[PDB]
Amino acid sequence: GMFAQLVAQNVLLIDGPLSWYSDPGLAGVSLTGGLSYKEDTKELVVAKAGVYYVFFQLELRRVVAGEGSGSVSLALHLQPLRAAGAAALALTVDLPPASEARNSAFGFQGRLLHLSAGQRLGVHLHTEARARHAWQLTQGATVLGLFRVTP
Amino acid sequence: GMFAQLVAQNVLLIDGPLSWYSDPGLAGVSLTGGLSYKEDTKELVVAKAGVYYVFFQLELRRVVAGEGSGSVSLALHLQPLRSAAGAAALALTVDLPPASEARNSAFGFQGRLLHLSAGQRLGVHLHTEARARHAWQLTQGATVLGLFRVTP
Amino acid sequence: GMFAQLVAQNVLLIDGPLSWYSDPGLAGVSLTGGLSYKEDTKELVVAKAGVYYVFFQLELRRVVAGEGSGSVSLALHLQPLRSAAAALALTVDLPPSEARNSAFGFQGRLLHLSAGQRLGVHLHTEARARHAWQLTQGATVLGLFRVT
Amino acid sequence: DPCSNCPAGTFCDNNRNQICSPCPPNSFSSAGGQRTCDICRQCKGVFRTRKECSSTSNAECDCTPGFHCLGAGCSMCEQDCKQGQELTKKGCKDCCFGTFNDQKRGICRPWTNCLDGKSVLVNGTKERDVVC
Amino acid sequence: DPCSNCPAGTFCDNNRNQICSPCPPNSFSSAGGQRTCDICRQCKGVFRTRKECSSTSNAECDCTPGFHCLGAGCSMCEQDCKQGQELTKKGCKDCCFGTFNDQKRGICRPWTNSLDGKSVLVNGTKERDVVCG
Amino acid sequence: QDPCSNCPAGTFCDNNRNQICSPCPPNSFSSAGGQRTCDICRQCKGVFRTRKECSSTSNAECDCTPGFHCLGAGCSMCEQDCKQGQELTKKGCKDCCFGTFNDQKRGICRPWTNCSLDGKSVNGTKERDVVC
Ligand SMILES: *[C@@H]1O[C@H](CO)[C@@H](O)[C@H](O)[C@H]1NC(C)=O
Ligand SMILES: *[C@@H]1O[C@H](CO)[C@@H](O)[C@H](O)[C@H]1NC(C)=O
Ligand SMILES: [Cl-]
Ligand SMILES: [Cl-]
Ligand SMILES: [Cl-]
Ligand SMILES: [Cl-]
Ligand SMILES: [Cl-]
Ligand SMILES: [Cl-]
Ligand SMILES: [Cl-]
Ligand code: NA
Ligand code: NA
Repeated sequence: GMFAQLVAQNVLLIDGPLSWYSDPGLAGVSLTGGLSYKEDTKELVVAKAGVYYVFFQLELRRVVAGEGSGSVSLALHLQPLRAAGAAALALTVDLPPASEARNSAFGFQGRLLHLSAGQRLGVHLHTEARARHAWQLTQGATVLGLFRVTP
Repeated sequence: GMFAQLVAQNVLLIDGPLSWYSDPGLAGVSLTGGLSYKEDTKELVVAKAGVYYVFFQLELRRVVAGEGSGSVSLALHLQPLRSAAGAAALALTVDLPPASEARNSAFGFQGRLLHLSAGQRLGVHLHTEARARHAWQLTQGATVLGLFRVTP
Repeated sequence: GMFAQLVAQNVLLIDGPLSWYSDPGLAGVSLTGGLSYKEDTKELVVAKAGVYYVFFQLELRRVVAGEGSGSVSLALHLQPLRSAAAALALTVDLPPSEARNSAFGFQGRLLHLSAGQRLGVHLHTEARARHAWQLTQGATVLGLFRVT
Repeated sequence: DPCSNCPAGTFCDNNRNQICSPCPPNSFSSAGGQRTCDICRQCKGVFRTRKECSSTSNAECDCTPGFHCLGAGCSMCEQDCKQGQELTKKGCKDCCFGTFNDQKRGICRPWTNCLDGKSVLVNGTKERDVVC
Repeated sequence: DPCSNCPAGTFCDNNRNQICSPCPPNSFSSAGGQRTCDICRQCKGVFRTRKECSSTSNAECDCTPGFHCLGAGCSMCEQDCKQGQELTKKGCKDCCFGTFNDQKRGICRPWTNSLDGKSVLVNGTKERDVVCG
Repeated sequence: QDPCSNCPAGTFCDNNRNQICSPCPPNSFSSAGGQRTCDICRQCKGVFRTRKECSSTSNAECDCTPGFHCLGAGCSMCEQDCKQGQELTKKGCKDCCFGTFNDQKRGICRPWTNCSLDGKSVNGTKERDVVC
C-alpha cells in the first residue's frame, strides 16, 4: 500500500521540531511505498502526489505530583509551502490544573490533505511553559500517520 | 478516488445549519468522483452508495477576553433518513472552558464508518448553549466535514 | 471491502471487557470480508493479515444530577500478544458545575494485524460515584478498515 | 423501491436481496422502509423501565425510588427535592422569597400574613411558614 | 513547473491542465505558484474590517467601539480599560503601587509627592491621585 | 512450524526480509521470543533518572532525581520529598494523623508521648512532639 506512521522520540516539552522513530522494526512504526524519513531535517518525505488522510495523536503525562499546568500544541508544516506560515494540521491539548487525579491529556486530529511529489512534512511542538518539567510526552503515543486515499 | 472535504463558512455561533465552502480552488476543500454540494439546502450529496469513513472537526476561539462559557455541538443529519426520526448519524460536543489562565481554544474530532445510500444528503446542524455567543467564535478554516469511500 | 464497526452493549461503568453488538441489521454496525465476532470471548477476529486503521469512540452521559466525577479508560488488547507483555488507549475525564453533562473521546491509528488476530477492549473506571455516569448508547464504537 | 414495502419492525436486508427480515433482538424500527433497526434504549442503574422495547417502538425509562426524571425523554435522574426546595422543569430550585415548603417532595406555598391583625411570633424561612 | 508562472491572486488549476484560474470569491493567494487560494479572514461579531480582503492579500480585523485589539493580528478583543487599570500588550493590568489612572482608557501617572513640604489631606489610590494639604 | 517462533528475545521476526531474525534496532527491546516488532526503550529524562539501562531483552527502569521520590507502579511519577508534618505513603505524602507527629523532612510519624499516664504536665502538633 501507500502509508506511514511515525512515533515521536521526544519526551520533554521543548519548543522546536519533533524527531521521529522511522525504523519499521519498531512497534507502532510503518513506512511503505514511496515514503521516507529525512533524519537530519526531521521530515517525512512523500514520493507520489495525491490526497492523503493525515492524522496526529498527542498524549501527555503528569510526571511531578501536584504540579504543572498550561497548554501544548502540535503544528504540521509543509515544505515547499503548498502561502505564508501555513499550518496544514494543528492540535492543542490543555494540561489540567495541578486537583483530583487528572494526570493525562489526549488529543487527536485528522483531515484529508493534498500532497505534492517530494512534499516534506514536519511537526513543530509548542508549549505554554508553566513548569514544563512537571509534564512530559507519553512515549509511544505521540504519533503522526497517513495513508493514501487517491487510487 | 471517491472523497470530499468541506470547510465551514460560519464564524458566529448561531443555532441552525452550517454553510460550506465547496469550491476545490479553496485550500482544505476537495470534491471528487460522484460527490456534490447543494448551495441552497446546504447539503453534501453522495452519488454512489457505499460505506464511508465520515469525520468532522470543530475548533472554537475565544474572541472577547475574560468572557464566555458554555457548550457547542455539531450534529450530522441524513436525508432521507436511513432510519426512524431525528437520527443523528454523527454527533460532537465541545465544552468551552470558563472565562481562567489562557484557555482560549477548544477542539473536537469525531469519526466513524457510515453506510450511505445513492443520493444521500448530509447536512450539519450547529447547536450552542449560549452563555456568551459573542465571546466565542468558530475558528476559520478548521471546522471541517470530510469523508472518503471505503467500499471498493 | 474489508472493514468492521461494532457498537458497545455496555451502559454501566464496570471494570472488565466490553460486549459488542455484531449483527449488521443493527444501525452503526458492520462486518464485511474476513472479519467476525466471538460472542463468548468478546473478541473481534481478523481473518486476513494487513495494516488497518483502527479507531474507537467513547461517549459518557451524566445520569444523576450534580453528582459524579473521575476518569474512564478504554484499552485495546491484541491476542496473540503481537508485541510484549495496549495497541490503542483512550482516557476521558468526567467533569466535576454548569452543565457539562457529557464527555467525548476519539482515538485512531494504523495497526499491523496478523491472521486470526483477536481484538478485545477492556473498560477501566476511576470509580467516583460510577452510578452517576453511564456510557452513551450507540456511541461507544470500535472500528477498522484495511489499508493494505 | 422494494424496501418501501418492509413494514415497521423489519429492516430491508441488503445482504439477502432486499428482503424484509425481522429486526434483531434488542432493536426496533418505528417506520417502514428502513435499511437497519435502531438499538433498544437500555434502562439500567438509576434507570428503570417504564415501557418495554418492542420491535416497533423504543423503550422508555423512568427513575428508581428516591429519584425523579429530568429533561426530555428522562435524560437524567435527580434526587427528590429536599425541605427548602421545589421541583421545576430544570431541577429542584429553592423556594422563592416569601414562600416556603415544609415537606420533602413538596411544593412552595406563600407565607401567611400576620394583614390578619396579629404579631410575628416567629419569622418565615425557606423551609418554614411564619408563626402567629 | 508551469505553476511557477501563475501570479499571486490566481491558483494553478490542477483540475484543468495546470492553467492559472483567478482565486475564487472570498479567497486570496499572496504568492505566485500556489495550487490553492486561502480563505479570506472574516471579521464579524465583535470584529470589524480594518482592511478589505483582496485577491492578493487577506483581510485585517479591528474591534468594535468599546473594545480594543489584543494579540498578534488582533486575535481577540478586550473591553476598554477601566478606571484603576492600564492597557498593556498582554491586556488591561492594574496600575502598579505608587501610580494611578483617573479616566477610562487612560495611562498610569505617578502619585504626586512630603518632598513638596505639604501634608497628606487624602491618600493615593489605584484610581485617584494623592490630595496634598 | 512458524519460523517467527524461533526468533529469540532481543530480535524481531523481520516480515520485510523473508521472516528472518533481525536484531532489535537501537533503543528498542523484545522481552519474549516470537515478536514481529521490538518495543521502544523507556526514556528517563527531566525529573527522571535511569535506575536500570535498556537492554535488547529488557526495558529501562526509571527512578527520580535528588529531592524527589517515585510514585505509582513502575515509578510513573515523581513527588517532592515529604515535608515536616507529612509522611510517605503508597498514594503520596499524606499528613500525619491525629495523635502522631513527624519532626524531620523525609520522616515517619511516631505517636505523641503521654504526659498524663507518665504523671506529668503538658501541646502536640502534626510537626512537633508534646510539650511535657
Ligand atoms: C423578623 O424579621 C424582621 C425583618 O425582616 C425583623 O424586623 C424582626 O425583628 C424579625 N422578628 C423575629 C421574631 O425574629
Ligand atoms: C492543649 O490542648 C487541650 C485541648 O486539646 C487544652 O485543654 C489546653 O488548653 C491545651 N494546653 C496548653 C498548655 O496549651
Ligand atoms: Cl528528548
Ligand atoms: Cl502536483
Ligand atoms: Cl457568520
Ligand atoms: Cl489542500
Ligand atoms: Cl455499514
Ligand atoms: Cl440540520
Ligand atoms: Cl450494563
Ligand atoms: Na480573483
Ligand atoms: Na532506530
